[PDB]
Amino acid sequence: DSMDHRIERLEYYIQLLVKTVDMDRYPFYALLIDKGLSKEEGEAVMRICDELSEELATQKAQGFVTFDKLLALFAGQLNEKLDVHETIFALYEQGLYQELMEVFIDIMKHFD
Amino acid sequence: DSMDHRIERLEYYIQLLVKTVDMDRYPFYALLIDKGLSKEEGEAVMRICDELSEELATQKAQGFVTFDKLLALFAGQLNEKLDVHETIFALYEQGLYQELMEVFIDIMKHFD
Amino acid sequence: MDHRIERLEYYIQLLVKTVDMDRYPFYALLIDKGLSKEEGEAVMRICDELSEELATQKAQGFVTFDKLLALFAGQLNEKLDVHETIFALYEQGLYQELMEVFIDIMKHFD
Ligand code: NA
Ligand code: NA
Ligand code: NA
Ligand SMILES: [Zn+2]
Ligand SMILES: [Zn+2]
Ligand SMILES: [Zn+2]
Repeated sequence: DSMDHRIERLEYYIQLLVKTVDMDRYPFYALLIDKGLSKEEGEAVMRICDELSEELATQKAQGFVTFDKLLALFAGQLNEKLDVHETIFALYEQGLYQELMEVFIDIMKHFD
Repeated sequence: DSMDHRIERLEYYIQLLVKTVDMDRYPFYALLIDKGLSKEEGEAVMRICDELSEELATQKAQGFVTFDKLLALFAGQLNEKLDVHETIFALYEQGLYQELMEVFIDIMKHFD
Repeated sequence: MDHRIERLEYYIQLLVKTVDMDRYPFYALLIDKGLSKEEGEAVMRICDELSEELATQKAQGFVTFDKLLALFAGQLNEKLDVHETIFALYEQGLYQELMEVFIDIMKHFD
């Protein structure tokens, strides 16, 4: 009964605390919480980044120098609660998947 | 059943995390959590600030230059769990309701 | 109700990763290792008592306190590493006197 009220308060406090996160350091984690992704969803985003980063390294080893298709695949599978640009810049700023993010930022720069 | 224990743990963790908040940037959010205010209570505080800020803007437009009574109204309706001085300084430091807070801080300097 | 709690547990896991480790490594440690409130409090109580024992022995003229670290390692929650906990407590500014004595002892024996 009141266990629900305890949980609501905790939910309110997380909403307050995420507002105190240094956005220059952990914007991606702030994004996950702010957009309400579950653990499964958050992990699914990372797996997409893992696989596309691994595909990028593989293609580079094979002599590929353009990887525009990787961004389209990313955009096509990324959780719809998230914005592509916003997620990429957040991952980038938090220091995650650097190689892949720099490639995505480069591609967006060419087409935006 | 055992859902109580997992919640108790989360409550402990929020208590630890609020202690890690940069008090020069988010003292007001820290105060809400530290004093145990519910979401409804936190929002009620913001609503008082909204209305007194709007009353202040309205009185300034009408030519008033003193607004001492706004602090008495604030102090009389502010949630009992909070200290007037502490709340005002917290709101001020976090950058919220600047106009109203500066007026409140001025009034307090004249009467404290 | 279970799913809401699970999400909060995930968010706490995310938030603890945003903690400034130069300022609150000990609190980050408690959360990261999953200690309950009672466990967290029990750690502080061990530090309280050994800090008090240290102040007491200093007053009596003792100048070596190696045994205090052994007592600490012997009672400290098994979920925590001794070195890691001491450095986290030290860096967060807690039990300064006791931690400096522990760090000194470790330097002599590590
Ligand atoms: Na799709
Ligand atoms: Na009243
Ligand atoms: Na033991
Ligand atoms: Zn893989
Ligand atoms: Zn209004
Ligand atoms: Zn004692």
